[PDB]
Amino acid sequence: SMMRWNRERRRLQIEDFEARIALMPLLQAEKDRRVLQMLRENLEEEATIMKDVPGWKVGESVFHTTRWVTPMMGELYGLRTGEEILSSTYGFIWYT
Amino acid sequence: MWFEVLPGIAVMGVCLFIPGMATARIHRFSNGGREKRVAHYSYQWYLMERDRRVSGVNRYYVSKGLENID
Amino acid sequence: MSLVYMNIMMAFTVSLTGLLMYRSHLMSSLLCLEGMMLSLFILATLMILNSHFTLASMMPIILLVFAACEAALGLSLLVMVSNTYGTDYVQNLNLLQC
Amino acid sequence: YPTKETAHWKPPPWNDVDPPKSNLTLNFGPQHPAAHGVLRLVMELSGEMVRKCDPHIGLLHRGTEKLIEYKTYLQALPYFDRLDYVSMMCNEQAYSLAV
Amino acid sequence: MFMINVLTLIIPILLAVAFLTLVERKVLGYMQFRKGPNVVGPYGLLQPIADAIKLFIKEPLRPATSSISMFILAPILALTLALTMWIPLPMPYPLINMNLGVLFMLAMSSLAVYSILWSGWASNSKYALIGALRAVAQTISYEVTLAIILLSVLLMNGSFTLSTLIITQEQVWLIFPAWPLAMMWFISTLAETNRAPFDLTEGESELVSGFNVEYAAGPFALFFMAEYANIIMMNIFTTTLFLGAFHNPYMPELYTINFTIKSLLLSITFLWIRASYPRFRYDQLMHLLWKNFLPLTLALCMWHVSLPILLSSIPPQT
Amino acid sequence: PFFDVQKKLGVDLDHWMTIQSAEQPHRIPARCHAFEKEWIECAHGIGSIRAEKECKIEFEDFRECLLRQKTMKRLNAIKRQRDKLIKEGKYTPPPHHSGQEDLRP
Amino acid sequence: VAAFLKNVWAKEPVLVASFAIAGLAVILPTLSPYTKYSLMINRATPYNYPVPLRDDGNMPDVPSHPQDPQGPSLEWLKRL
Amino acid sequence: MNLMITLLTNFTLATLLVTIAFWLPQLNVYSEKTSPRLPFSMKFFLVAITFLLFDLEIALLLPLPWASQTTNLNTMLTMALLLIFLLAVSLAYEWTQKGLEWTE
Amino acid sequence: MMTYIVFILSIIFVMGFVGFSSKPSPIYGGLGLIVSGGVGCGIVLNFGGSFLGLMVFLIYLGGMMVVFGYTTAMATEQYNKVVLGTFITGLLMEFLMVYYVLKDKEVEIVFKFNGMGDWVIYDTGDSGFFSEEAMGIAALYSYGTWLVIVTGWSLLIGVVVIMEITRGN
Amino acid sequence: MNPIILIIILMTVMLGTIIVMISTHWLLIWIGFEMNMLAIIPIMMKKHNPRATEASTKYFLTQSTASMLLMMAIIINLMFSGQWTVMKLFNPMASMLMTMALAMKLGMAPFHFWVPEVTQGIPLSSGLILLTWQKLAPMSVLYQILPSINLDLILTLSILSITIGGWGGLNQTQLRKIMAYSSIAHMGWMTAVLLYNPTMTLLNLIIYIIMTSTMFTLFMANSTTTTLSLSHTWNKAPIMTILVLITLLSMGGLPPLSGFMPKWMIIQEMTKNDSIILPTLMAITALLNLYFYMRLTYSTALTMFPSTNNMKMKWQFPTTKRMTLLPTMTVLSTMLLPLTPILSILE
Ligand SMILES: CCCCCCCCCCCCCCCCCC(=O)OC[C@H](COP(=O)([O-])OCC[N+](C)(C)C)OC(=O)CCCCCCCCCCCCCCCCC
Ligand SMILES: CCCCCCCCCCCCCCCCCC(=O)OC[C@H](COP(=O)(O)OCCN)OC(=O)CCCCCCCCCCCCCCCCC
Ligand SMILES: CCCCCCCCCCCCCCCCCC(=O)OC[C@H](COP(=O)(O)OCCN)OC(=O)CCCCCCCCCCCCCCCCC
Ligand SMILES: CCCCCCCCCCCCCCCCCC(=O)OC[C@H](COP(=O)(O)OCCN)OC(=O)CCCCCCCCCCCCCCCCC
Ligand SMILES: CCCCCCCCCCCCCCCCCC(=O)OC[C@H](COP(=O)(O)OCCN)OC(=O)CCCCCCCCCCCCCCCCC
Repeated sequence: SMMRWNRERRRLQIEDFEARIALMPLLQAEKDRRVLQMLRENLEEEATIMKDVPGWKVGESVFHTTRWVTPMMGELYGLRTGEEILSSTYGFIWYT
Repeated sequence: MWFEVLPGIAVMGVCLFIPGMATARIHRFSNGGREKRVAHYSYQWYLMERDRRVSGVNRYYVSKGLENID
Repeated sequence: MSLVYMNIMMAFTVSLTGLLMYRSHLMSSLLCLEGMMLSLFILATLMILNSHFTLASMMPIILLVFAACEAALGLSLLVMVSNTYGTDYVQNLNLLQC
Repeated sequence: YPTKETAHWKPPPWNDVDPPKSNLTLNFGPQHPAAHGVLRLVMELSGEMVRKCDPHIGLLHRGTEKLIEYKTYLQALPYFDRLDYVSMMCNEQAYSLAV
Repeated sequence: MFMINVLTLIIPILLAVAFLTLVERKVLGYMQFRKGPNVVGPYGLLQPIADAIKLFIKEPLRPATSSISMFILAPILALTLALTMWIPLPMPYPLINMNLGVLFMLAMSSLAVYSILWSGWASNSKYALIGALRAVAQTISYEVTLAIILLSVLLMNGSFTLSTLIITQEQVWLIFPAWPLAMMWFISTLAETNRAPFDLTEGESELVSGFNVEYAAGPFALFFMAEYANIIMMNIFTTTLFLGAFHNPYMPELYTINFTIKSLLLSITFLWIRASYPRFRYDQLMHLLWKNFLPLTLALCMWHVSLPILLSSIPPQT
Repeated sequence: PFFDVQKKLGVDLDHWMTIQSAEQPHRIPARCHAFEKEWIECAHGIGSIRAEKECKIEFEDFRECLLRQKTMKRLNAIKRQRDKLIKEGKYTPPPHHSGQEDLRP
Repeated sequence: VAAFLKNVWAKEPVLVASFAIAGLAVILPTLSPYTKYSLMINRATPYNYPVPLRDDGNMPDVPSHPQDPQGPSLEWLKRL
Repeated sequence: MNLMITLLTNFTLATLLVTIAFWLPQLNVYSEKTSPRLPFSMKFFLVAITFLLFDLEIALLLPLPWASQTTNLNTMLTMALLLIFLLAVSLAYEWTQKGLEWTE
Repeated sequence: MMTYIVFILSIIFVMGFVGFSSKPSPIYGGLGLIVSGGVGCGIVLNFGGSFLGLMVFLIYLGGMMVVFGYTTAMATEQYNKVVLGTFITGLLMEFLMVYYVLKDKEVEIVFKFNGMGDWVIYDTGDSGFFSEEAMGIAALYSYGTWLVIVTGWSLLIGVVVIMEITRGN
Repeated sequence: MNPIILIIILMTVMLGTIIVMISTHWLLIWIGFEMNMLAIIPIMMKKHNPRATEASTKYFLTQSTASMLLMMAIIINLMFSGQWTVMKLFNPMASMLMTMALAMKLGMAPFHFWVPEVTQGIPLSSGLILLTWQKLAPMSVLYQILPSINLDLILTLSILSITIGGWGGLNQTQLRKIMAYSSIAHMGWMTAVLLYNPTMTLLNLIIYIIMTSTMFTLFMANSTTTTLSLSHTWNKAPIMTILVLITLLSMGGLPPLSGFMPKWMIIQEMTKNDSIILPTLMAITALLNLYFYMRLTYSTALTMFPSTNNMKMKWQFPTTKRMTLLPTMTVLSTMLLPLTPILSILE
């Protein structure tokens, strides 16, 4: 009974994983536009904040490479409110 | 005779029935008449937070179907 | 760097200086030694989860297993010392001055 | 070079074996006093094993067979019901057969 | 809204622990050709209330303690662990649905020996300390076969999630592939909670439970109710892990009634074991662990590793 | 005495856990996979003395990927100037930085 | 060898059952016909995204669509 | 978060019941009741250390339900049977040198 | 405040280490190391090391501190100025560290440390239908063959070693 | 101890040292040190007297402290480099911690304070293992981390080791304490030349292992643990007094003996790097080592201390002890100086 049922459960797991596979391009495009939206907002607010600071380059990347670095949590949610911060940064861990 | 033990076992069984039925009704109450979303893995949490973002009322259980698109 | 790394390092130095300053007992020394191991466990785990380096997730378990076998060996030495002298006091371990 | 401080030191043993420089004695009785309840046992445990068992008795000594001396044979019959108080008529029968 | 759910877990725990005393005394009555309580309430229903009010106004015993702080912390830790063992239990939906619920319960049951050890520390007796070390050694001994039988069972589950263990047992009860693990599990959980025939501190085979000696104990009611929370909890856990009921996601109370009836039968099976056997000698249950349960546990652990590979029945990860 | 038995016999005893860019289970990348790959492919074969001076830029990028000290310093500067401008009353946060804008997807 | 086996099954049945179960656990996956399918199910479980290849012009074994005939198939898993 | 609330609730209920069990029988002011190293066993320490080392071997054995999902099943099955075999060899050596004696 | 929860638990961790390192007795030292292991387990659990935190509670606090309290009961009698003085010294040094790093958002004890909470350094992605830490621990058997060989051999040797040296013959 | 269990435990000691030698990962280095300590503890407790329990407890405490500092250095290396390769360290604090940890595992001064106590507490065979075989794994790690070792730290440790190991044996009559202070001074000689030419470090390690193995094998073959019990060797087996004479004159660094070879090659490689004061102070401080060696040779071979009458019964019995490789180790520890350019095989 466990042989038949775990083979059927592996088939169901592969079905769920193929649903995940089929959905991942849309979610990846949404995630790309998500992080680029948040970084462009942070950049425009850096420009409108960091004017009184002498010798501040807005948008200066701290890496010598010009390669796209994955945005850090503080780079995206650093200027936002602490509710959204906690909901992004401990929401999965603290979920039940 | 032996059935005299049954009121105590019945009270103990009601006291064991209350937590499970209670948490089932509470999970149906706080989630729009449905099961609580089980997010054991980060993909399930990403889908759940995507639901929270697309519902507009900061609640993941507000399901939006074909009526939300044109 | 990260702020919690300062605290875990300072906890290691606290249990270091406690292990490096005996009061009376040998069990207190082994407790400070395993507190040092605990801070090593926490700090290694925070680095490895911080970097998403997958293969080293088995490293803190190996640290835990080897140093808890080390703790068992030290407790056995403490048992033999306390059976010899009656107490686990470190001032009874003084016959190697001559 | 013996100094002021390093003068109380002795040479070590030749075989490097030092002298070592006893077991538990329990005072023991039955847990719930219903069946026996009147027993004192002075144990000498060796961890788990029992080395010496010393039952201290006389806790229910009533002086029965001195009280028998001052009563007649019929009056001393009910003293035998209370010696082995779960074997009453057997002790009655033994005293009866003696008389 | 969640605090209401926490209270509707933890207060019926205390009520079921109160009436397990009544169920035990009545069932041990009728199994001994006599009755349990029927005078104090109608059919005995006021006996736990009378007994709890009797215990809660009883004087602290005779002595003082060696350590006041641990004398306070040992009932706190016993009750806290005995209440936190319920929160991942899928009944059919757990209170705290965590991914590692089995491992959480194994860890929080491993922590339960500190109440025994600290209550042995707090008493002024050097003999109560020896008895506490005997009880701690017994409990940590059977924790080994708890861990390994638990691992061997979860090799047929796929994860440490307790909620997956309802999905695992939809086609068959898991006692049918693993009844030797189930019987060694049931006796090992019996030996965890110091339950007869393994209750050596509560009865004889004991250096310290010996008619008029020292050792301040704590309040008896709190240790007792932590023990019976542990008993009902391990019977619910054994029910969930071997006798899994049918779950309908539209009518969950079918599962709740079903596993409740099975858990009541299993706690009555505890009551029916304790009214049937003499106690082991201390080294005899040490023998029963180390030379009997643990070699079979390692052998069946090898079998339940190698068996989903030889049958092509490895359960899914998620 | 680095008796390199693993290369003499051709066994993989501990080379796999050594770096973050190695073969991982289920193809999981680290958070600094690309930076470490760049620093390793820079410093490979040239020796440690030439790697201290000729791979300084890749190693500084990789250390700053690991510890994020320049990144957290820059975020400290931006957040401290932001709180100073809230203190002076010369700035107000936009509605996309207050939680009242109904996030993207 | 059968007198000693009956002797140890009479004296110590727990240890005989232990060594017998452990012996089956050791030797039996090398003799099972289904040990191959364990590997075949574990490697055919898609935990990651099937990152496609740039079509250079000569890859006849790689499909262009999931419903194409060529490519790896799981009819053996549906049937068994 | 809900777990931390639940842990704090369980700790609070436990502490409240401990406070009731210590202070409520101090209301009824009773009479003032004025009337008026440990022996070492090596076997207790050896059962504690045998527990500790077998628990470390269990700590090695715990990721087996996750290890069964691997693609390297020959190596995984070999090292799984090898760890349980080394736990059994530790138990056999604990047997034959009289380690499991008088607490068997 | 709640964004600083790993920092708060790490300060409780350092306070507990200053507590038992003052060494009032091995009994209360063991209790302090138990409380410290619990809050350091909370630190591990708040980065996503759920299995490793349960390894704290199950192995460290579950077996090893049990064996330490077991041996403390059995090789020590059942339970100062120097203890409390070194305790308040360590507490004042740690609170001065907290005050400095919260007033400057920057400190240098031995290295430089940020003063914001450690939520800033987390990743902004997902791991799919698996945990990365769980699969890396599952890799102990598939990828970590030699590590299992040396660890199991060291445990076997450790059993042999403790049975030799506690025998007394 | 059971001979099978003795053989398995000695293979575990050797296996831990080999795991430190061959592995490329820092966790396997730490595992090798843990395996080495865990298996060498019963060798020290072979006779089960309270001095061995005291010595094994002190050895456990020092090696455990060193192993925890070693894992802390490895953890700070993983911080500042994100990797585990056994090579140079990517942080001077991790370099300081690992240099302290390896100096504790060697017993170099000022962490020398366990070496004469633990060496006196345990037998001569276990002391031979402790003073020869246990020096292999930390010197392998120091050979592997030398691009990051602080020079001032390692030279301070080296000269403090040489001076304290010189003044330590001048007050001693127990042979195991003399060999332990000799060990402290010679490990100072080895680590003084580490950042200049580690081939000469390996040369000094091999020559010191041969000479110490010779002296402990002579002490086991005569069953002498004090100076005054070593004095009666001329009336029992007079060839042994000749062998301890030539080996102690070797270990003092006297030409034409091969114990002059290591320190002469160390001076030869330190004067190349424009260090003149430091090998001068090292060579002048080696006269203290040679002084208590000459004290032993006066007590043993160059004069005849009075014996007792029960020696006449021991005249009637041969040495049945397995004097394993003692002529080989004797010839290698004295007459190897004409073969001095054989040091290139260690390059
Ligand atoms: C989970 C739901 C319930 C499950 C069932 C549990 C409820 C029933 C409980 C009954 C009352 C128990 C009260 C407490 C009893 C405590 C004593 C006790 O349990 O002692 C255990 C006894 C102890 O043995 P013993 O003490 O009787 O024997 C003497 C022992 N020597 C010789 C060493 C002195 O037995 C065991 O330990 C057995 C454990 C389970 C074994 C399972 C074996 C399965 C079959 C394997 C294969 C066999 C065929 C051969 C090979 C084939 C190969 C293909
Ligand atoms: C999850 C479910 C949990 C359920 C737990 C409880 C299970 C049992 C349910 C109730 C069973 C019946 C209880 C009967 C109680 C005894 C009543 C009684 O006999 O009282 C008599 C007593 C004296 O009366 P008197 O007036 O003097 O008589 C002279 C007559 N000529 O009069 C008095 O003493 C005064 C009146 C006392 C009334 C007490 C009633 C019972 C209280 C028990 C507590 C729990 C009740 C349930 C709570 C949950 C539901 C609300
Ligand atoms: C003497 C002192 C007092 C003694 C009495 C009180 C203490 C003893 C009783 C309480 C024991 C507490 C145990 C708490 C940790 C349990 C492990 C755990 O948190 O597991 C649940 C979960 C992991 O499951 P998973 O599903 O993978 O993660 C969520 C992702 N969806 O992970 C999570 O959900 C993580 C949630 C956030 C992290 C919370 C961690 C707990 C808080 C810090 C420690 C507090 C207790 C300290 C002392 C403990 C005893 C030593
Ligand atoms: C190769 C397969 C895998 C093997 C490794 C995995 C084993 C898994 C189970 C773990 C067992 C751990 C403990 C083993 C200890 C063995 C030594 C032992 O117990 O010897 C003593 C015993 C006699 O017991 P005694 O000393 O009298 O104790 C008093 C109890 N009444 O002596 C005996 O009773 C004799 C015990 C040995 C004989 C048992 C034979 C069973 C044969 C079954 C059929 C063949 C199975 C296939 C494997 C080949 C076995 C040779
Ligand atoms: C860069 C370098 C890399 C590495 C290169 C290789 C390094 C080799 C290092 C060798 C270290 C030797 C360690 C000590 C010996 C090990 C075996 C052992 O334990 O021997 C002692 C043994 C105990 O027997 P027992 O009966 O207890 O003796 C007391 C009397 N009843 O038996 C005895 O007591 C017997 C008495 C004589 C024992 C003599 C042993 C001599 C061993 C060393 C030989 C010389 C070193 C090898 C050549 C140079 C290599 C550098």
